[PDB]
Amino acid sequence: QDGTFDKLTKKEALMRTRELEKLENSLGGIKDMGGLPDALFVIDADHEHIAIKEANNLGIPVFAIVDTNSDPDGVDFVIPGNDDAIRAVTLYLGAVAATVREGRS
Amino acid sequence: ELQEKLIAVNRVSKTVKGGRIFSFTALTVVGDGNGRVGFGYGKAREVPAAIQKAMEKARRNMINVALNNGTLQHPVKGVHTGSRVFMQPASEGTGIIAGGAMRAVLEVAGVHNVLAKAYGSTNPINVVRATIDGLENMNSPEMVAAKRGKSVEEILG
Amino acid sequence: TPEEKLLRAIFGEKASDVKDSSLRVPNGVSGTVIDVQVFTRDGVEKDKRA
Amino acid sequence: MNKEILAVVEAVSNEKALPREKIFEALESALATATKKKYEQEIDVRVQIDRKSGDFDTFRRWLVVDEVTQPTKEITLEAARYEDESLNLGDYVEDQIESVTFDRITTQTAKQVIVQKVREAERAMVVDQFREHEGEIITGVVKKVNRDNISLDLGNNAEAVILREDMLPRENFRPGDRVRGVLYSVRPEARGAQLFVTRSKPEMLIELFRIEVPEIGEEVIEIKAAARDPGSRAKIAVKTNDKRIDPVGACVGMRGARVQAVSTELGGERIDIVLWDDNPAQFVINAMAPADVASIVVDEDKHTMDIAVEAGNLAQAIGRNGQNVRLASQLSGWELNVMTVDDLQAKHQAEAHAAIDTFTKYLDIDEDFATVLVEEGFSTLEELAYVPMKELLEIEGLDEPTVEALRERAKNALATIAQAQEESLGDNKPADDLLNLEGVDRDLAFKLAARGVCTLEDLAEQGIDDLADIEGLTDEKAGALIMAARNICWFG
RNA sequence: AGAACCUUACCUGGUCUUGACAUCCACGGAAGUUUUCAGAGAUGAGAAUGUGCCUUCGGGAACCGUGAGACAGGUGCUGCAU
RNA sequence: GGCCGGGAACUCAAAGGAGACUGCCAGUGAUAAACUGGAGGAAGGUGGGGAUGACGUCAAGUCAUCAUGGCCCUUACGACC
RNA sequence: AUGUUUCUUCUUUUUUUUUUUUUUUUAUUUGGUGAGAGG
Repeated sequence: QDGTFDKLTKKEALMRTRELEKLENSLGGIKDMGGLPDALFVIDADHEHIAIKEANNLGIPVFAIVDTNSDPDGVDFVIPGNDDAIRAVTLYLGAVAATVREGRS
Repeated sequence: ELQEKLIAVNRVSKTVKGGRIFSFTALTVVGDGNGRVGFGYGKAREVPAAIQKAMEKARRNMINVALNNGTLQHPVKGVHTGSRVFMQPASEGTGIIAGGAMRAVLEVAGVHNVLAKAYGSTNPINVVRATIDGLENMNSPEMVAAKRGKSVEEILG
Repeated sequence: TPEEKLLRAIFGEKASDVKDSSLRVPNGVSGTVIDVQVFTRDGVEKDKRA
Repeated sequence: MNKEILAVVEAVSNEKALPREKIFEALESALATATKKKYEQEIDVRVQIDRKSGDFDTFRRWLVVDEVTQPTKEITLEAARYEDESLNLGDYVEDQIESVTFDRITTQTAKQVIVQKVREAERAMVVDQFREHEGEIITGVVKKVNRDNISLDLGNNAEAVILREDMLPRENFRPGDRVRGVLYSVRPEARGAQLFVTRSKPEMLIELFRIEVPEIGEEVIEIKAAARDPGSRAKIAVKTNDKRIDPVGACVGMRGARVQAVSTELGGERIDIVLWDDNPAQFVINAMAPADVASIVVDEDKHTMDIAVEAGNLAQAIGRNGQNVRLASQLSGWELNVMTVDDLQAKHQAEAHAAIDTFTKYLDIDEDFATVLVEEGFSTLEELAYVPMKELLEIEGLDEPTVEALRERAKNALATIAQAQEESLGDNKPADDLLNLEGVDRDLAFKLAARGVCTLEDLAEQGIDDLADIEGLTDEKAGALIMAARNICWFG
C-alpha cells in the first residue's frame, strides 16, 4: 500500500499483488478480529457444513439460516427460512446488523 | 495437578518403495482424580514426541463423571468394538481391582474401590475407550431424580 | 571529525584538528597602555601598524 | 574538499537511515547560528549549502514581513519587492556576506546539530519501529540511582526514567544492574529522559503474563482486569473463548512454574489468578479467593456489594490490612463490604425496621402493611413514588385506588421532606424567601434560617438587636437587609 | 595419473631381533668426513681424520652407536562391527 | 620482417556494466495458468554446455589411502638384502 | 502364436540422562650561576 511495489523486480512485484488480492478475499474481515469469535451467524447450513462441524468442536453457539435440505442438529439457534433468494438474505442480514448495533451500547 | 499417566507404547509400520518406515503410537491418559478424565492417542516418529502429542490432545478430551467417594454409582456395561468391560461399584472394594489399561483409567479418574474385568479382545486402546463411554453414561441419582419421580429421596430410599 | 577535515571544502588550508588558540595574557595588574614599540628584523613584511 | 561533502552526506545517510535533505537544512541552520555569533549586532542570516559541491553561501537574511519590529532582521514586503518582484511574505532577502571559515568552532557546532538532528530522526524512527517496546517490557541498564528516580540506559543514546512511585517498595538497584519495566509514557524531553518506565503499575503484571503465557500472546486467553498492591499481592482476571482451554490452569502452568516466574520478577509478589465471569456476583465470588463466600447482596443503586462469609473465613476475606477486599474491589470495580452471615442478617433487619419506621411515619400506613411493602422489596420513598404502577399492583391486597393513594402520599412525603430541610437551612425555601432581600448570600440565608428567620416576612419582623449575634452581619448591614425586606413585604 | 631393480605387498635364498620408524633409561663417543679388504648384497672387519656448540664443565642435548624393559611394527583377518 | 619511429581506432588480453523477462503484438483458452506464431534482437521461450545428485535403495564397493572396534603373530604373520 | 524355473537357514528393540569465560597493563609554560634588597 506504500513502499516496495517497485524496488527490486517489477514482474515479481506483480507476483505479490497477485498474492495479495486472493488473500484479500479469503482472509477478508478476519484480520481485524484477532483470536476466536464468540458466535457465528450462518446463512446456509448445508453449504457451509464444515464450519458448523468446526465450531461445534469448540464452545461456539452458532446461528444458521437453515433450508429444508439440511440437518439442524449442530446448530443451537436454528432459524428456518429460504436462503437462495437475494431478497431473503437481505432480511436476515439487515436484521442481524441492526440488532447488533443495538447490542453494542 | 493433572496427574498424567502413560499406558502403552507401540511400534507400528508402513512400507514404501525404499523400504518400511516405523513410528510410535503411545496411548496415554490424564485425570484430575475427582471426576475429570481424558485420554488421547497421539503418534509420531519418536517416543518423546509421541507421548507429548498424546497428552496435548488428552487435555482437551476430558470428560466429567459423577461418582460417590472413590467408587461408582451402579453396575454398568461398557461395550466398544470387541471389548466388553464390566464394572461393579463394590462399595469399599479395598483398592481398584482391575486389569491393565483399566487400572490406569480408573485411578486417574479418582475411584479407589471398583471391581472390574474386561471381557473379549483385551486390546488396550479399545478397552480404554470402553470404560470411558461406560463411565460417562453412568448417572448420579441427582440426574435420575430430576427426570423421574422428582424426589431425590424415594428413588433410592 | 568529518566537519573538522571539511575545512578544505568551504575554505581550504588543511584539517582543523590543530588547536586554534590566541596567546592571551594573565592578571593581577591594571594600567593604561602609554607606549608601543615594534621592531622588525629586516626582510619581514611590515604590517599596517608598523 | 568537494567530493568529501558527498562522501560525508552518503556515509551519514546510510549509517543513520536519515534523509540527506534534513542533514543539510540542519547544517545550514548551524552555520547561520555560528555566523550570527561572530557579529556584535543581532543580524538575521541564511546559509545555503550546494548539494553537489558542498560549497556554501552565507547571506544577511531579511525576513519579509508586513510590519517591521526588528529592522536588523526584518524587511517590509514593499522594500523586498523593490529588489526582487518575486518575493512574498515569509521569504528571505539576502546580502553578499563572507561565509564563516569552517574552523573547529563551526565544526563543533555542525557536529552538535547533526547529533541533535539524528536524535529527532534516527532515534525517533527507532522509537517508532519499537512501537511494541513503547508499551511492552523494555530492558535497560541502570546508569544512575538518585533519591527520587533511577536513570536507565536503553542503548542508542536513549535514556529512560523509573520514578520512586514506579519502583517496587523493596527493590535496590545499583549502577550496572539490568532492569525490566513497562514503557507506560513517552513525553518530549529528548535532552534527558523522555521515556517513563514502571514496575509498580498493573501494566507490568499484564505484560509479564503476555510474555510468560503463550496463550495470552496468541489472544486465546484475555486478561480482563488486573488489581495490584506492588511488591505484596496482585489479582488478575482471565477469560477464554475456547472451551477446551482452562485459562487459570494455562496462566499457572505446570506446578505453578509460569506464575512463579512472574512472581520472581516482581520481587516475590503473590499473584492470584481468577476466572472472569460476565455475572458480577459470580465474578466477585471468584475475586474473593481464597476466602469462601456464603452469600452476596447487590445494591445496584449504590454500586456496592455486601459479602457474607463464615465467621472463621472473615479474617481471610478481609486479608492483612484489608488487602484482599481492596484488591477484589479494584478488580471488580464494586465497593465490597465483608461481614459475617449473622452481621448481614442483623444489617438487613435494621434496614427493614428503618424502612418500616419511615413508611409508617410518612405514608400513614400500619406496621403490617409497611412490612408487606418491605417484603416485596420496597426500601425507599422514591421507589414507592416512581416505580411503574404494574409492579405495585402485583402486590397481594393492593388495588389501583390504594396504589394511587400510596404514590400520592409518597410524593407528598418527598415534597414535605425537601421543603422542611430547605427551610431549616438555605437550600431552596430560605435560599429564595429569606434571600429575597438584596445582599443576602446563601451562607447568611442559612444563618438566618438557623435562627428561625426562614422567609422575607420573618426578616421584615426582626430588629437589628435580634440579628446582632450573626457572624458576618454588622448592625448597618442588618438594618439595610431588614429595610429591604420591609420595602418588599410592606410597600411592594 | 605409468611394474627392468625400485615400486612390491608375492617367490627362492642369505640375515637380524627392543628392532628400519617414535617416546623413555644407563653408558661411551662431537656430529660429520676420507678410504681399504672380505661379501651376491644385506653386512662384517677396519684403517685414517675431524673433535663443534652452552657451561654448574661431577655440564648437558643437536648427533651416532651398546645394554634395559615398557613397547614399537603388521598391505594379517572380518566392509556382514564401523 | 610491425622491421624502426609512431599510433590506440581494430584484433586480443582482462576488469566492470548493459542485455532475454514471455517484456510486445496477434491468436486460442476459464476474462486463469499457459500454448502456437510474428516483430525486434548477436542471442527467444529453462539460448548451448558444465558444476550441482532430495528422502532412501543395494547391510553394493573399500578395514590395501587413511582413521577405527575386535581378534591373531611377537627370534615372528615383523625388519634388511 | 505362447513365455517353465529361481540352494538352504533365519532375528532385536527402545521412559532416564546430561556441558561451557577469559581475556591488560596504566596542566601546560622555568634549570643553574652572579649581583642587589626585605625580615
